Amino acid sequence: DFRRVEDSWREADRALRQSIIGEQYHRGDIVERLLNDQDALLNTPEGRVFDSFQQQLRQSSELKAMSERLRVILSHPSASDALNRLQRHDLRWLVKRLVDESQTVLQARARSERDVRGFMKTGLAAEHHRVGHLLNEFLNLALKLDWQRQMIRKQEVPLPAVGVAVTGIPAIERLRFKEVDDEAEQTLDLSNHAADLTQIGDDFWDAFNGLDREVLIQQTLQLLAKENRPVGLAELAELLPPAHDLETFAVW
Amino acid sequence: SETRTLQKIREATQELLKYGLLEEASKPNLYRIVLSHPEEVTRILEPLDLDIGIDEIRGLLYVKVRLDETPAQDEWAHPLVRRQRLNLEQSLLVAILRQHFVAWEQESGTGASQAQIAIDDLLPQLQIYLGDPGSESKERTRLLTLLDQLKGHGLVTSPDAHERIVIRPIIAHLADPINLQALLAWLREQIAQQT
Amino acid sequence: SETRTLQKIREATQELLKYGLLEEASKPNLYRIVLSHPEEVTRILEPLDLDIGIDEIRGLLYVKVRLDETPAQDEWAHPLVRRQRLNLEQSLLVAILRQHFVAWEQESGTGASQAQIAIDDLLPQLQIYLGDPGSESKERTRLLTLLDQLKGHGLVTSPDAHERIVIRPIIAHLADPINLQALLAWLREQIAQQT
Amino acid sequence: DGVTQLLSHIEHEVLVIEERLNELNETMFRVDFQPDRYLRLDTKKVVHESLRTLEKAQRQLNAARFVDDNGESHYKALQVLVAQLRDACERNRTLGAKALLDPRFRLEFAVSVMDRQSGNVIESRTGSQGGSGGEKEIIASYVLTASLSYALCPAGSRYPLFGTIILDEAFSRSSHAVAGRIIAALREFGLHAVFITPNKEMRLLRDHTRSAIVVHRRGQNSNMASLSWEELERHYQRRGNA
Amino acid sequence: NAARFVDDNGESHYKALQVLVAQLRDACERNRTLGAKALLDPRFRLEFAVSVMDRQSGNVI
Amino acid sequence: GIPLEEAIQSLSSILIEHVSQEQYDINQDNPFLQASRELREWIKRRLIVER
Amino acid sequence: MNQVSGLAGKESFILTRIELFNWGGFHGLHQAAIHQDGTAVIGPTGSGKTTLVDALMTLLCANPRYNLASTGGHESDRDLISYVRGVSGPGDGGEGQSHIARPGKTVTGIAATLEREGKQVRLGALLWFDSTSSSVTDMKRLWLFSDNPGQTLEHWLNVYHEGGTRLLRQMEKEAIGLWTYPNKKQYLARLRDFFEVGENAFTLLNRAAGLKQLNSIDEIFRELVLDDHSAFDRAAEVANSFDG
Ligand SMILES: Nc1ncnc2c1ncn2[C@@H]1O[C@H](COP(=O)(O)OP(=O)(O)O)[C@@H](O)[C@H]1O
Repeated sequence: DFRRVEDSWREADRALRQSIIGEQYHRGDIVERLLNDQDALLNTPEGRVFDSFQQQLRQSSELKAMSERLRVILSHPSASDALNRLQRHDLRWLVKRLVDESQTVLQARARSERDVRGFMKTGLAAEHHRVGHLLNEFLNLALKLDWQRQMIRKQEVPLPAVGVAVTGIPAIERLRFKEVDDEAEQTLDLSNHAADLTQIGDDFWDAFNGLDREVLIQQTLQLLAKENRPVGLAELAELLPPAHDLETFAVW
Repeated sequence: SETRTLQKIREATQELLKYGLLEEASKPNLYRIVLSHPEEVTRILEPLDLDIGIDEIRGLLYVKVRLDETPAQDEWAHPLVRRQRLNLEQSLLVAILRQHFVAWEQESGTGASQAQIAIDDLLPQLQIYLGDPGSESKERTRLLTLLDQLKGHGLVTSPDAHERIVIRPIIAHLADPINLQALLAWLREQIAQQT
Repeated sequence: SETRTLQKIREATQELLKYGLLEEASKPNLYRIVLSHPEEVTRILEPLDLDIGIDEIRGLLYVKVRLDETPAQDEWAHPLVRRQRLNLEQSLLVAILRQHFVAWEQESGTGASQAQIAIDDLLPQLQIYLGDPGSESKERTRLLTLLDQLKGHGLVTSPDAHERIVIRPIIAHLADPINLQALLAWLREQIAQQT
Repeated sequence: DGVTQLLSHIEHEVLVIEERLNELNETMFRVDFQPDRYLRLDTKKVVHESLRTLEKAQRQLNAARFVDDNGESHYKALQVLVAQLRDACERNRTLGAKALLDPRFRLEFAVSVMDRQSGNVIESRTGSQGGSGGEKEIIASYVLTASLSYALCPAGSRYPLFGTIILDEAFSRSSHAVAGRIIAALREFGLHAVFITPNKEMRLLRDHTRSAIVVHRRGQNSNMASLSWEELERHYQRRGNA
Repeated sequence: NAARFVDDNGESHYKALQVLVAQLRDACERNRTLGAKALLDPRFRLEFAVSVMDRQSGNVI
Repeated sequence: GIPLEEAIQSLSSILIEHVSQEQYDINQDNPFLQASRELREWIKRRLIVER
Repeated sequence: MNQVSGLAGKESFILTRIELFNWGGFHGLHQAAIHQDGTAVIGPTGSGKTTLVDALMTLLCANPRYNLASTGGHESDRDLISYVRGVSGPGDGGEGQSHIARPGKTVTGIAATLEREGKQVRLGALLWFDSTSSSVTDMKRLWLFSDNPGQTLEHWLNVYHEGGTRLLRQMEKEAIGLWTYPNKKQYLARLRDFFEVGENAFTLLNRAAGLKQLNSIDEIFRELVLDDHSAFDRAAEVANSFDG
């Protein structure tokens, strides 16, 4: 129950702060506890049993008494048969860890007591009460607004401006300009050679201009409509000059 | 050969103006400089119509618009204040985050803790008001956009590797009880007017 | 009970900070007030390591980074001002615009007004060095976009109905104009090498 | 925790594929393969001998689980089943091995072209390879297009949100007359297409695209220009005069 | 749903649940009012309608 | 107290080793995120305490 | 004909740009625009065509199959390291150990722009080496997602050169509409959420570039769509466990 004791002090710190926050005459139940140098977190349930446990543990002689007897017992041949390595090791150093755990708890209690004492100072309990109350009022009231309308959601509210930052003054002298260097040369090259297709391979261009059969189709259809007569392939080539030779013919 | 403000002070003021806020947990040195000489800093910022809002409790100095008597209000109209006035959807998230920051602050230790909340935590809270868009991806995108707008206001940080955000202390001074009351009164008038 | 600076001076300084320059042709009221009280504005900007560059001939006020001794720190840094390095195309376009602006100044006397230029005049100049993008449509698109970027930096304006853009007076002050000349010489020398 | 889970997982996967094909048919039913034909899909099941040997082994395992012999018959029956698994695993590319351990190999595939109004199958390619190089390229290019459209469409929506698809030498075995139909089908699915074509087919695509990126190498430096077909022709004319 | 997220030791959640259960009891007491039946009867939350159509012409006739 | 990062890694490794199992719904797309999500489910479940 | 042309770009995101920097054989900065009514990448064989597709497939898939067009059926020859280093294995004649175009410290960036009714979504990726090492683990990555039009690949590279990776993290902090993911797994999940498609959709898109090596309907279906999901590896684990 070492852990259980710490939980109690945490709760006692919780309950103590609530009383300070939730009580309307803070001045009274603050000085009565601040001028004092007692525990201020006296959780008499588990937490005073720990105080008694501390007193017995701190007594010398007996604690060293066990530690010697333990190792005597762990040394017995049957002890290895009873326990195992983990259990044997844990039992052997038992008194050491009890003191460490007892130390661990004691610092925690001292810390929590110091923290709660610090909270009592700065007299912010009143503000927490007023702010906590106001927020619950605002949040419950905001349920009456219509949040599906952008007009409402973008409405301006009268909240003040806190944390105004003056930054980025123009200060015309602030501007600095590119200086000749390797990257500057590279940038010039990229700008010039972009959209510079002269060196582009020839074949790219040839594949660029090929028979566009969509235009050829309509021109042919118009040609047949005008003549409106059965036209052979040879005649069509004569009338319509193919710019790609067999490519046009395959379409026809 | 001429009157020059102390170099420590000039550096502190510039850092204050550059980031808008100075936090002890991040830049403790400049923080103390401004704190040590609040009069000097206030004099520097007076020409700019900006005033410093101190919070020794949280170790947080921030710059706010200074209105002499009644500069037609519209503090957001100040020439040097960038960004745009928070809208209803952002304000709803600010309250949602602020309600998270108040809860963390109640359980606050004695050192820096940097209140954090998982992004997946805010989804159920928002969906109640903005409705169900149809899919988790749609609502997750919606949440990320809102958090991104807020981060411009300095109220949060971009989600980290665990999908967790950090709520900055400036939220405690934005949605403070004074400003919350003003917003609640404005919202109530909006509800009555619509009806 | 305070010593609040003059409202007009505060307005001008905020105007100067937001835009970084003040032009008599544009904001005559704000420009005049700065001239009337140059000492106050320089005092206001001193804590920010900034200063106002007076230029009456062209009727232009600009903010210059008033740094410390900064011994030969050509890589100076200012928290408020972010340094930017333009692209090669943007550099050349600025260089072309810069030389033409000076030519207009010589041809009409110093302090000239509305040193304009025609879009069709810039295209042949860009085509000489940058090369042919591939068509008149592309050449116009490249030139227009570059002008868009420069206008964002405050050196030129958008084109009017007559396809003319006015070089802003700010071009006179460009920190290190020598490198602008050097690039053009390197550019011309390269083209002469090709031909 | 094994064998049975592995076998169930494979059978579950086949069920997913059958569902996916079933829900892919509805997407194709909205697009006409031919002017008024449209295309459908049939799955069918593989009858490979290895699968039948598996079903016998599974039946023996199930019957063995009811024997009261301290897990002796159950162990023996499991031993046969695992041996079958390793045998297939060792020969990880035999048709019998693939059908046993690959979800998309336990069922066949077949395309069927129907009539828009007359629901009777008009031409059922029940595998039935029996097709020219162009015909198969026509079926495959169309089937992929339908698959791509369905995949990019968010659930419950008939319009993909990521409308770009890239084809690299898509058409090489089909005539220019049938290639145009594929481009017609691709567009009607709502998919914006970016084609990578070899030097050939340049006018095949010239009727279905409005611009082209020209990739030319100049030694060890590749360059690209995005020029409209009209601007490309003007470059050719300058070449003809150069 | 909104109250379930408040950090007040289950106070707002309790109040909202109280409102809901009050609605439920109100409906239960008047177990034959149209509102109560719609609230607590599965086959009363939705209407019913018939439509005669054409065997070939799918439009409702 | 085990640092959160180490637990996320240790839990993630275990998740991958049983990706085949259907009962666990372990997704191979990003186990490390699944590992982290699982811990948070048991931190707000009060099994473990994060500090 | 033209009337249907306007549908694209209305209900969907269509690629409308590609930018590269020291990618494959595209030394320096190159930009390519894409038309909303289709576009063709044309040129002499082996100039840059398949490299361009690979640059785009990298931004989309987790393990892209590079050169599925020609190497389909067997393992791809090139990989991410080669594209960053710009090796020229095929192109030889005086090959000095593969002509590693960029052997030293180098940075490569690839950005793709997608638009729909004025909404821009720009994917990106920064891959750089700090030394001469060519092992996979020595390549530093920074995947970028952006919806702000002002976040262009040129800007990202400008940031990287000025202040390296440290400045990049700072830029994201103050930048609106920018997300940067040091690990590609998180970045891909962001893409799925935005486009509302699972990993299978993009993996199929990559396999669509290797459609050349096609055969009977069976091989198109069993090798092109409906990704592997085979259980040849789980069988080995089951067999090994049974051995115990
Ligand atoms: N990562 C690389 N590995 C090998 N060669 C490469 C690589 N990147 C570019 N190259 C070279 O650049 C050219 C790329 O040719 P490419 O256009 O992409 O193939 P394809 O003919 O299918 O269109 C080839 O000559 C190739 O040798």
